[PDB]
Amino acid sequence: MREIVHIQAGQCGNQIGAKFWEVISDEHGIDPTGSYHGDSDLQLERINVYYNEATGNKYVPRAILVDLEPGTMDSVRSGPFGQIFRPDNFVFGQSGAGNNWAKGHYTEGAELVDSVLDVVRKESESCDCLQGFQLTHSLGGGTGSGMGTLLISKIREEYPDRIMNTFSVMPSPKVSDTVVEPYNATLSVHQLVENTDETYCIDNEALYDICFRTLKLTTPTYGDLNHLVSATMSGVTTCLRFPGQLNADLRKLAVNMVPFPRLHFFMPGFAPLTSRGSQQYRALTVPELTQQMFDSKNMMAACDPRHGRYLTVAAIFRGRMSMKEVDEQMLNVQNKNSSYFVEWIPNNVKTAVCDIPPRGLKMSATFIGNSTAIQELFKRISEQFTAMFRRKAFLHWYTGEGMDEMEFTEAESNMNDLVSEYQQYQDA
Amino acid sequence: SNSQVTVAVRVRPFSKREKTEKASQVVFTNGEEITVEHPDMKQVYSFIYDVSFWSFDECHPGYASQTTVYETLAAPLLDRAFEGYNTCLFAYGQTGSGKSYTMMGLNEEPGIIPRFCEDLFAQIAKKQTSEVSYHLEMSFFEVYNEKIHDLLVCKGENGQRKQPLRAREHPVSGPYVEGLSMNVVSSYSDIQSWLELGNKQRATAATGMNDKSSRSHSVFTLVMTQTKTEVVEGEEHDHRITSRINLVDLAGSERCSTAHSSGQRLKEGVSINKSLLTLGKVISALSEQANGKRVFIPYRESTLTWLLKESLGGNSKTAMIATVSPAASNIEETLSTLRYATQARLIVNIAKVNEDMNAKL
Amino acid sequence: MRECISIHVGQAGVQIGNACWELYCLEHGIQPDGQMPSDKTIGGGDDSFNTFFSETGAGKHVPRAVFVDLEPTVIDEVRTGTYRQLFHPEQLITGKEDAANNYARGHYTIGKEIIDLVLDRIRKLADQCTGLQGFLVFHSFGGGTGSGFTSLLMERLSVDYGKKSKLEFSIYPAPQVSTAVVEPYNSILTTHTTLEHSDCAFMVDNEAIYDICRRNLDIERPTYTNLNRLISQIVSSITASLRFDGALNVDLTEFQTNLVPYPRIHFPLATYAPVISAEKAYHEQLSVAEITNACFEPANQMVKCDPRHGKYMACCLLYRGDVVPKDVNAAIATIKTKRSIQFVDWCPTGFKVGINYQPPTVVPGGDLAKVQRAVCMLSNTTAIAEAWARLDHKFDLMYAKRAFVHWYVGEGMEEGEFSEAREDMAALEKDYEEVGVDSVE
Ligand SMILES: CC(=O)O[C@H]1C(=O)[C@@]2(C)[C@H]([C@H](OC(=O)c3ccccc3)[C@]3(O)C[C@H](OC(=O)[C@H](O)[C@@H](NC(=O)c4ccccc4)c4ccccc4)C(C)=C1C3(C)C)[C@]1(OC(C)=O)CO[C@@H]1C[C@@H]2O
Ligand SMILES: Nc1nc2c(ncn2[C@@H]2O[C@H](COP(=O)(O)OP(=O)(O)OP(=O)(O)O)[C@@H](O)[C@H]2O)c(=O)[nH]1
Ligand SMILES: Nc1nc2c(ncn2[C@@H]2O[C@H](COP(=O)(O)OP(=O)(O)O)[C@@H](O)[C@H]2O)c(=O)[nH]1
Ligand SMILES: Nc1ncnc2c1ncn2[C@@H]1O[C@H](COP(=O)(O)OP(=O)(O)O)[C@@H](O)[C@H]1O
Ligand SMILES: [Mg+2]
Repeated sequence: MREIVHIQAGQCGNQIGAKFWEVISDEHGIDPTGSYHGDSDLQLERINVYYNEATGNKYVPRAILVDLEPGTMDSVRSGPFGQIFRPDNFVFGQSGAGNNWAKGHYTEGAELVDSVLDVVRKESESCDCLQGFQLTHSLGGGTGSGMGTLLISKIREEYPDRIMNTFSVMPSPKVSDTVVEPYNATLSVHQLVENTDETYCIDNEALYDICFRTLKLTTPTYGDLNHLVSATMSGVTTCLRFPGQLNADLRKLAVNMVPFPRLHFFMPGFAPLTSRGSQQYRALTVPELTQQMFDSKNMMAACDPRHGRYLTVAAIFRGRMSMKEVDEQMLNVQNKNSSYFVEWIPNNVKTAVCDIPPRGLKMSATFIGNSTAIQELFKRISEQFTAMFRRKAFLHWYTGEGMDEMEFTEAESNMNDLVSEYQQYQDA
Repeated sequence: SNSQVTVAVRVRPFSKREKTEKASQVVFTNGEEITVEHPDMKQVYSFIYDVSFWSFDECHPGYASQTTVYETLAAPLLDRAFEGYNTCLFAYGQTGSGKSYTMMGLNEEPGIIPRFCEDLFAQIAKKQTSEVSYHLEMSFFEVYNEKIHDLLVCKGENGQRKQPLRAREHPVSGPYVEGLSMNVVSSYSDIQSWLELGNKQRATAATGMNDKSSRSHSVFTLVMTQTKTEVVEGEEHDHRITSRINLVDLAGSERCSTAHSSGQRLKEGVSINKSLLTLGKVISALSEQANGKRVFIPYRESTLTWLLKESLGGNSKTAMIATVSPAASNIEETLSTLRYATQARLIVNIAKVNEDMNAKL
Repeated sequence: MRECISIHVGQAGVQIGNACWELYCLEHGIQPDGQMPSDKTIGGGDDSFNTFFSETGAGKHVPRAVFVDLEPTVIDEVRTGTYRQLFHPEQLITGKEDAANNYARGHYTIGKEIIDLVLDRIRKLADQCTGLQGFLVFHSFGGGTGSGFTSLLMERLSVDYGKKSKLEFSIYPAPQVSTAVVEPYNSILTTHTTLEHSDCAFMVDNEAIYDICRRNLDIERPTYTNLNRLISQIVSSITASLRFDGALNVDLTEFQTNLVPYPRIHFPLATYAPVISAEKAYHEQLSVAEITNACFEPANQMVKCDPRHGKYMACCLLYRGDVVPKDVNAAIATIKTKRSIQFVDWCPTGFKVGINYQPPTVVPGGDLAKVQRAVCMLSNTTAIAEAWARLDHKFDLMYAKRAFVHWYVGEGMEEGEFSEAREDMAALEKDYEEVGVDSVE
């Protein structure tokens, strides 16, 4: 069987993963004691994609946590679903990075990545056939970028043939929650695009717009944003855990959605999202979802697709539905909005279906899309970055931990070349 | 401000071991055009290249000996190297096609390299005056599973050791290798020693093809520095000139699938073929970059390209030659080369859309 | 004896085979547990035939088939459904990992370590068979397993066994619809080898069955289960001559004889009589003439390929149920009178005929109806050129930019194994253009 590890780094990852497990456990019917209390045998035919087994019919996740400095270690442990995690896997250190990519890549992370990779190996070699790895880290910050990219660069050396799938929170355009976002994000993208197969670029302003406009929520906290990102995380693997009429897996997405290797920066999405009152007036069918997926606002990535072209699209579905309706609607989209798709590929959409839906819904979906619009993000940084580099604003903190300007220029000229590789195909 | 490619080929003659078995010829030529007809007589593929070296029979006109290959391919690289431009030459052919007789040669019939180098030193000793000076450094490194290694270094008195050589992008001078040796050379008797010290440490292995099959790309750089500029109000050079020559040997596009390869030999044919694909993409991008079409040139997908962003592209001049065999037992081995070098299509059915008309006041 | 082997590959293969073996177990009065109360009551007859279901001593019955996917989620649904007790437990879940919708994995880097068990099982099933043989591979183009494993198995079965019939009842890709984007490359690479090592490959197109389902049976929201039952009925119409009795029987060798003129033009099309729903089962006679006219009526073809833009080179017609041959002859002559159905000059004979007295069956949970007669047509036409060239163009648009290759060179496929196949299909696009030319002195 196919199996996944879940590395979980930073103040976003160590908060996302708790929500992700508090979501999958509800799918596989696990309680925070690790025991099972479900109702369907399908939950345990293929539970081993994520969970291992303990002695007394308990189940424990293959979660690794890397920089749980006690403010977050305790926050997970003093929580509902914190008891199940393996304590030897709660790795941590002290004297954190402090919003510094270097302190999380060169100096402190180098002292701890050995201890982390030991847990990675000890968990992997228990698996029968590894399919890939995951990660959920923040960019612009220090540790989620540094330690995450370090672990990636070392894992892909040890385990090159396998998948590595980093679900990252990229910086926001307008409201920056950190003034060293561009340096760290650039230096991380310099190490992600080379040493990664697919990564899904989430952004927070788009999720805030999604939660304020579509769900009509007046008090959106971070846990409600993670509550979405987790749904996507689960919708990506429903084809791997549960059965359907046309299965799929992460390798299929990484094959069909990555025509060229460097163009593996994606825009995810998830249907149907609606308010608690406005669920009485919405018909739950396929075309409603398909409309709510290709909309510019369900985009979690903060990039209007209509400004560019979708090189490739993948749609995972969950529920007892048809295959003709799916194909018909996707063909209608390929034929109506022809300009928003590419010409040198005649079909730019694929499908995957699971015949077992989410616990409280009848039929959901998950969207992945590679576009030329995402370059906007890496254009913004390449305007934010260089202005800081000319007058060398936040530079001394990054030289003082063993770096140089040269590396930064490498990262800049690996971002801008990729922006050009995107912009090659959006004119005509 | 254009470029060229100048793809070419070379059809060897039968070896005696293959001439006594009465092996059937499968490669004919019509001047510029080349063709490949099976022994079964159901299909005939016909290709067209900018150059065609027909080395089958000494009686045929248009006989392309070693010196012909020199004067046709290598001397313009020599010229542009003097004119302050960087040059890059490639040699391709699967095992048995005799790349070595085309590049290096024999001690009675030379190849390209030594003719090129001796014309270099003769032109130097001709132009060598008190004002001008010429300084030459060299290097000979490889690529193996996308990792960089140096063949020129004498290996440490050690076990099996993979080297820490990694790439770095200077913002101006371009990409380079961190820690690569650069030895100086004056006469060819030294460069021969350096190359023969290099090749022995190369990555090779045995297969169904032969015991001697290369499994790592080779790059051989010659950096030439001209020092002529001298200031009149004082002894100072306003500028120097530097030209980078890069002669390159490629690995054969193994079909791992038909060789029942498994393990470390399967992790090479996957890297080799990747580098060849990126190289073909890059050259097919350059050939369009000569025709005014603005496109992207992915020098980043492969190290063999990333180290050559400056040489392959710009005010430079690439070059290629591809060795094939005319025997009817190496047909699928051969045609791939003929289909890998399909970068001589520059005026083949281009469309047309022009809007500028009668511009006036 | 008269026996066949049925192989299935991939999710498409298993999802066809489940319907097929459901139908077979329904026809012979078999229950899902291999047993027969019908023979226990009757006390005679070969009803659970030795052609598909072999026989142990306890009255049980065991299929002459296996299936492999490299994708356990399908077979493990057979090992937990209604039909877990029927099959031999050797359904090859070697699915420690999928074949990534690519041909390189299925043909070499994930087909290694799996195929040998399949050859062992095929030998074990062949040695149980004392006579006639023939393999029915149910696979799929575009997909990686259904392409790679099919190629790697057929090139080995042309080696070990050789002079037997091998028939591929595969799913062609639709030109507009498709559930993938790497479909054409894998399709072409499969064709490159299955033009040699196979003997006749019947094709279908899921868009065609979608149109057939909405237009005739009045089904707006189908599923693949509603299609695979039509396909099982196709196969049953093929095989009724071998299992059951009838006037004119057509053995597997005759299909590959009469419909394959030249060795490279063995890619025909198929159809049935699904103008037949339960409400419209009334209001219609369903004679032989009407169905023989319908089988050539476009929008009922199971491959979207307008034949009027091309020509027919051969046809076979296999009838079930109550048929009197003079009706068959009147029907065939009614087609030969028409001019919108062009034939080649060199096949004036045109048609093969097969008749079987057993009618079809009716799966409970079915969209079709009970009929006293039913038809299956299998035609070889030049029009499928238009069905190839589309996949020949999409390829040429994409391969020019060398997209989607790095995943395939990642698993041993060369850059130059593509053009070696594209030119093969260029030849096959010519050997459908020379066959449709009328001879001249
Ligand atoms: C009466 C009723 O149907 O309640 C629904 C509900 O009202 C709606 C609005 C639910 C509700 O979702 C939210 O309230 C919400 C809040 C913040 C951020 C995101 C969602 C619901 O909370 C969410 C919850 O959905 C699920 O439970 C899914 O299984 C989801 N899992 C969880 O939400 C979950 C969260 C914590 C712990 C355990 C499970 C899921 C689905 C697929 C993959 C991963 C997770 C459901 C059915 C509902 C409520 C409960 C109201 C919706 O949920 C989702 C993610 O699709 C919001 O839009 C759908 C449509 C549902 O109608
Ligand atoms: N007719 C029919 N076709 C199906 C069915 N299920 C899947 N397919 C076809 O299968 C194709 C998708 O690839 P598959 O053949 O399933 O490949 P696979 O079985 O998943 O094996 P891999 O390629 O290794 O993943 C599509 O073109 C579908 O048309 C089915 O139930 N009936
Ligand atoms: N979606 C989400 N983002 C978060 C959360 N917590 C922090 N972040 C983001 O993470 C970034 C800060 O990164 P941080 O983890 O503090 O840096 P690090 O400690 O060095 O890894 C900010 O831009 C936040 O938007 C969370 O709970 N949810
Ligand atoms: N133009 C030529 N005339 C005569 N012999 C040639 C010619 N080109 C190649 N050969 C023969 O080919 C042989 C070299 O093949 P080899 O170098 O082993 O293949 P590879 O270059 O792939 O290693 C030489 O021994 C040489 O005799
Ligand atoms: Mg599959």
